[PDB]
Amino acid sequence: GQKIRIRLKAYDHEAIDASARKIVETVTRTGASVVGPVPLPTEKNVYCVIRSPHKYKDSREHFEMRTHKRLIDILDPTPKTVDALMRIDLPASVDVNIQ
Amino acid sequence: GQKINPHGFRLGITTEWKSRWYADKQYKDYVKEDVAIRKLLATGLERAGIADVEIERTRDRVRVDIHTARPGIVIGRRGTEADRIRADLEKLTGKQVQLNILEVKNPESQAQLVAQGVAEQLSNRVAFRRAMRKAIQSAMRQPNVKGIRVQCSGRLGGAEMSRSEFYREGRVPLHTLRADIDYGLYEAKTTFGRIGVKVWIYKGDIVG
Amino acid sequence: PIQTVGRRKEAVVRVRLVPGTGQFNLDGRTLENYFPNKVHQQLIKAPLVTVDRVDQFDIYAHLDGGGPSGQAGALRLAIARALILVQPEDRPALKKAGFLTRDPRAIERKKYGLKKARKAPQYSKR
Amino acid sequence: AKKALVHKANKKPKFAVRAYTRCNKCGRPHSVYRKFGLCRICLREMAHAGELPGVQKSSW
Amino acid sequence: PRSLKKGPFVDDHLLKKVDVQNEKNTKQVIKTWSRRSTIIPDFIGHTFAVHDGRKHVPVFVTEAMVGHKLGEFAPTRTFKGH
Amino acid sequence: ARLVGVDLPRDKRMEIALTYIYGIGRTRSNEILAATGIDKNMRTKDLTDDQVTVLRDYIEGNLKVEGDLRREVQADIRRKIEIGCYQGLRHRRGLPVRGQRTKTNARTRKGPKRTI
Amino acid sequence: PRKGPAPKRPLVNDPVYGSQLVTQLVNKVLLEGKKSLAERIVYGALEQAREKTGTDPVVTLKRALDNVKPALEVRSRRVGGATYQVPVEVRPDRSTTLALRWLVNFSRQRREKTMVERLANEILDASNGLGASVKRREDTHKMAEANRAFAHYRW
RNA sequence: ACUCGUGAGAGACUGCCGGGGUCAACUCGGAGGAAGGUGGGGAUGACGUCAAGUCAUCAUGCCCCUUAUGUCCAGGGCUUCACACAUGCUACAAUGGCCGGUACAAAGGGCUGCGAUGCCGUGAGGUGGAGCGAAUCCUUUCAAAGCCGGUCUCAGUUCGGAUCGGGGUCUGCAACUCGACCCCGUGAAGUCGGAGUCGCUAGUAAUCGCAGAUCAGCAACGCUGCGGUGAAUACGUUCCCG
Ligand SMILES: [Mg+2]
Ligand SMILES: [Mg+2]
Ligand SMILES: [Mg+2]
Ligand SMILES: [Mg+2]
Ligand SMILES: [Mg+2]
Ligand SMILES: [Mg+2]
Ligand SMILES: [Mg+2]
Ligand SMILES: [Mg+2]
Ligand SMILES: [Mg+2]
Ligand SMILES: [Mg+2]
Ligand SMILES: [Mg+2]
Ligand SMILES: [Mg+2]
Ligand SMILES: [Mg+2]
Ligand SMILES: [Mg+2]
Ligand SMILES: [Zn+2]
Repeated sequence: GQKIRIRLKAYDHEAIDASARKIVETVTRTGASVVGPVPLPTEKNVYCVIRSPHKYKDSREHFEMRTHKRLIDILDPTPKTVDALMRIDLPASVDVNIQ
Repeated sequence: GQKINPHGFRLGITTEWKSRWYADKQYKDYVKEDVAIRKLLATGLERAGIADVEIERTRDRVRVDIHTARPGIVIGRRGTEADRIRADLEKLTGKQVQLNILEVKNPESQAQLVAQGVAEQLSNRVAFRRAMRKAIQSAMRQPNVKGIRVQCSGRLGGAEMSRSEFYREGRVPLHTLRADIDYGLYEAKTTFGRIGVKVWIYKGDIVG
Repeated sequence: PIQTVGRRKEAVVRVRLVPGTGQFNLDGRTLENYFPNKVHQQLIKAPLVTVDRVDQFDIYAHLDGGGPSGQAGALRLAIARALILVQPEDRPALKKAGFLTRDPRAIERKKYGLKKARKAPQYSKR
Repeated sequence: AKKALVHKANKKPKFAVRAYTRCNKCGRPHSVYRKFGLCRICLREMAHAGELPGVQKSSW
Repeated sequence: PRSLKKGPFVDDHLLKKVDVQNEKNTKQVIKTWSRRSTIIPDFIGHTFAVHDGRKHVPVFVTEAMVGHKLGEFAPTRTFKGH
Repeated sequence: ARLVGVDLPRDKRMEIALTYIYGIGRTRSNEILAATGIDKNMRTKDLTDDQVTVLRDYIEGNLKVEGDLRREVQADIRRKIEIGCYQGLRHRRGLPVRGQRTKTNARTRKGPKRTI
Repeated sequence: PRKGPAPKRPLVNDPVYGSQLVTQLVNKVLLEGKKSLAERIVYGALEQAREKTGTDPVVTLKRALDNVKPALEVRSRRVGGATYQVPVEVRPDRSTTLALRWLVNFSRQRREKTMVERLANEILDASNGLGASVKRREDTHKMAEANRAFAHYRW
C-alpha cells in the first residue's frame, strides 16, 4: 500500500521531539499505523572565526550549528489522515517535509 | 576583550534565540532580511524604549514581536505608528507581517531598558554617578533582581581622558552558566562622543 | 547465544564466543591473516592464557573502525568480557590482569593557535 | 566599505567573474561566509545576540 | 596556456583594426591597450603601440614573435639596480 | 658499452644505463627497451654488440638526444633573448623566468649569496 | 617532577623471545612510531646473532648488555663558577637504559649496509667486549675515576 | 538479536575499608568498578596593567576635501630584488628509493552543486550523465603509513627534485606581467648544518594520510579540524627563566 514519509528537521531537539509527538498522536487518533520517530544522525556545521577585528590570529571562537533529524513513517494513509497531516499546526522552529 | 558576551555564553542553556525559523537554502536571504528589519526597527521607536525584537518566519508569514517599555508611542490610538511601520515592513520584506507590539512587565528589571535609561540621562548632561545609582536602586527594589552591575565608559563628564567606572550591588556571577544573567548595552550620544553603558542583572538560577 | 562488544580508540568489535578448538573467523579470516603481527596475536589471546582455555573455544568477530592495533585491543576486551559470561569466577583473575578495563585513551583534539594538541609553534624572543 | 563599492558589488557585473560577496550587514569584503552572507565580525556579534537560529557557541 | 579547443585569443577590436589596415594595404601604428592579445601571423608586419601602464611602447612584430602575447614585449617594471 | 657517443656505466641495469644519455630519462628508457625487446634487468656487462646496434638504430631514428638536443635547447633560449620577450630579458638578467619569487630565494638562478 | 617521581609505564613481554629486555630494545630502535619495522629489525638482528654465534640470542644480548652497562657516571655541577664533573652512582634501571641507548646509537653509526647487520655485529662485539659501546662505558668510568676528588659534593 | 544512530537515565562521592593525623582540614595505601581521587580534553580570562592594537569591519567628537582627498573605466601595481630577518615545506637516503600484490579510519562537504557506469586520452582531462537537498547517491566498494614479494647496494647514486627547454589540460571575457595541474626532457644546492636556539610529560612527542572554510580558478607547503601508527625520560630543585 501507499506510504508517506515525514522528514522532520529542527535546530533544538526539544522542538523536534515535541513535534514528533504531535504527528504520532494525530495519526493514532485517525487510526493509521505509525512506524514512529526514528532518530537520524545530527548534522554539525562548524565555523572558526578570529575574535579581534584586527591582527590577533591566535584568538579564535568556534561556532556550531546542529540540525536534529526525525523520520516518521506513516502506514495506511486514510484520506482523512492525509487531510489531518496537512492541517496540523506546527512551530516555525520545525521544518516538515512530507512525501 | 576580557568578558564573553553574557547572552552568547548561555545561549544554549539559560537564554534563547531572538529569532525562530528553519531554512536550508533560504538561510542567507532570511538573515539579510532580518538585518534590514532590525535596522529599520532600532532607528524608529528610539524614544519608545525597545528591549527585544523576535522574528518568526514560515512560508511568507513574518511575525515580528517588539518588546517595549511603553507601547503607547509604538501604536498611536489611530493605529498610526503600527500602520507606518507595517507599511515599511511589508515594503522591505516583500511579504505580509503581523506586528505583535507587546509591553514589558517590569521595565526596571530589563537590562536593555535600564541601559537606555542611563544613556538618555547622560545624553541630558546628568552627572553619571547620579544615573548609575538611580538605575541600581530602581532595579534592586524589584522582586526578581538578586543583583545588578552597571558600567559606563568613555569621556565621562566631558573630560579628555577616558574613564571606565562601574557600580555593583548584590551578586553578579558571570561565570555561572545556570545563573540567569540579563545583559544590556546602549551607546549614549554626547557632544564629546559616545559613552557605552553595560548592565548585568542577576535574577536567580535556572535548572532545566 | 553469547555476544559481547569491545571498544578501543575508534574500533568496535563484536565477539561471539562459541565452543570450539581455538579458531578465529575475524570477518572471514584467521588470526594470522587479519593480524599478521605477533605482538597483536599475543595481545588478542592474552585473556585466554589467563583463563587457560586457549583451545577450548571458537571466536567469531566483526571488526570495524579504527586501525589494526585498535581492533586488536578491542578484541582482547570483547573476549575477556565473553569469558566473564562463560565462567563468572574468572573475573578476579581477568580484572587483576587488567583485561576488563576499557582503555579510555583517545586522540586529544587539535587546539587553535597550536600545530597539534600540545606541539607549539617555534618561539622567538625578538 | 565605501558606499560606492557596496552598491557596485550589488550590481550585475558585465563579466560573471567580477561578482564578489560583501558582508550583508557592514560591507566587509574579506571573510564573508556563504551560508550566512556575513563577515566573521558580524557573524560573531549576531551569533552572540542569538539572532542566527541554530548557531551557538561550539565546544568539544 | 589557452587550450587549443578555443584557438588563440585576440580582442575583437584589435582584430578589426589590423584587418582593415592590411585589407587596405597600410601599415600604420596601432594604439593598443590590449596586453592580452596573441600575435597572429596577420600581424607580422604591423607596429603596435602597447600600453605598459605608463605609456605606449612601440612593438614591431616579426616572424619569431608569432604566438607570443603583446604584453611580453612591453616591460612593466623598471629596475636599474640597487 | 659505446652508444651514440656515450660510454654507458660499467655494470648498471639497462633501464638506468640509458638515462645517462642526455636525451633519455627513465620513461624513454623503458619505452626504448620495450620496443627493442632487450630485458631492462640486463647488466651493461652482458650487452652484446648486436644489441648495441639495435639500440642506436631506434634512438637515432625516433629520438633527438646529445648534441642535436643541446643545440636545440640553446637555440630556444637564444630566440627568446634575441626577440626581446619578457622571458628573454629574464634570461639576460639571470633571474627566474617562470614568474617565481625574487624578494627571497631565486638562488638557483642568482648563484650563492653575495651579502651586502 | 617538582611534586615527586612519576610512574613508569609497564613494558610488555616479547612474544617471540619472552624477554622484556627485547621489547625495551625495540622501543629504542623505534622511529616515528613504526613499531612493526623496529620489531623485525630487532628479530632479524637476533637471528643473525644466533647463526653467527650458534648460541641463544637473548643470552648473548644479556651478556653484551652487562659489558656496556655503566656503574659509575659523571654529572656536571657549577660550583663557584668553576664547573666540576661529579662522580655519581647509576641506579640499575638507568644502567640498562644507558647501555641500550649506547648500543643502538653506535649501531646507527656502523658501516654495514643495513641496520639488521649493524645491530647484530654491535651486539656480538659487545658480548666480546670489543665494540664502540664498550669503549664508551670504559671512557665513562675513566672520567668518573679521574674526578673521584669531587665526589665529596655528593650531589 | 549484536553494533550504530539519538533520546531519557544511572555512574565518582575520599562514598566504603586500613594507617597517618588537633576524633580537624586533609593525607598515604587497599577493595569494588569502565573509570579514583578536581577520570581525559573543551567552553569559561576577577580588580587592573601596558595612553598595547584597531578612526581600514562597524560606530563616533573634532579637524580637513567638495571640481576634488568624491565617483566611473581601461592598463599597470600590491608578485620589484645586491641583500637581511621570521615562520614553514622538501631533502641530504638503505629504519631508504622504485615496481607488483594486498589490509585496516574518523570527521566533513554537495543545486544553475557533488557527479557514478561506459567509452576516448600515457596522463592532467574529455565525452555523457545514472543517482542524490542526501545515515540513501557522489566524494572509488572512501586513506597513507603498514604487511608480503622482487629490485637497487653506499655511488652526489635508481638519493634529491630546484632550475630551465618543448608539448598539453582546465577555469575564466582574458592566465605577458601573474593561475593550478599533466606529459617528455633537464637534473642545481644539498653528505645532518657555527655561535646559539625551539617544542613536547601519553594516546603526548615523532610520523602518516583525510576533510573543511575562503573559493570561477588557484600561489594552501597556510589555517581550522579528523582519524591511523606510536616512543623515550622525569634521580631531583644545586643551576638558568617566569
Ligand atoms: Mg634571530
Ligand atoms: Mg573572486
Ligand atoms: Mg638522460
Ligand atoms: Mg571555573
Ligand atoms: Mg599608542
Ligand atoms: Mg572618517
Ligand atoms: Mg581597475
Ligand atoms: Mg602582500
Ligand atoms: Mg627520485
Ligand atoms: Mg656538492
Ligand atoms: Mg651518502
Ligand atoms: Mg604539563
Ligand atoms: Mg578552492
Ligand atoms: Mg594526529
Ligand atoms: Zn560584517
